[PDB]
Amino acid sequence: MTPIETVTAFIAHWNSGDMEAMYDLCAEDVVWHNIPMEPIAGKPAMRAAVEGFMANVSQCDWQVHAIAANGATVLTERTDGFTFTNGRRATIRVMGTFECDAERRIIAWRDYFDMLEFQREFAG
Ligand SMILES: CCCC(CCC)C(N)=O
Repeated sequence: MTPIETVTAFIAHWNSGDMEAMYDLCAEDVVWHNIPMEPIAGKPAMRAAVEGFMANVSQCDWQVHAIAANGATVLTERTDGFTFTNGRRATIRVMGTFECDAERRIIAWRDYFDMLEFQREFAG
């Protein structure tokens, strides 16, 4: 699987809610770093963080506007949409850098966005 195909599939798994397929595309030592926050180091810690972030989320609808790769690094421009438990929807504009390991799994995922845009929507 090429890096672009891997990241494309990763996003599709978020969108379908196939969380295990999502994790399976990641290295065991994946670092998930939402840039304004502390990095999350390793798949076990990623599972716990995802559980927290998804607690009040019923569905994801993440749209890739642009994607480009340079070797093992894949860059994205996205709008990440969510539907919350009560049916409210929100979107956050984000760019992400993904790095793939020697096994072509995601070993780093760094997302860049405005913390205020995030806090507005994930408050309450
Ligand atoms: C980009 C800001 C929010 C993050 C974390 C999941 C809630 C995302 N990937 O959309």
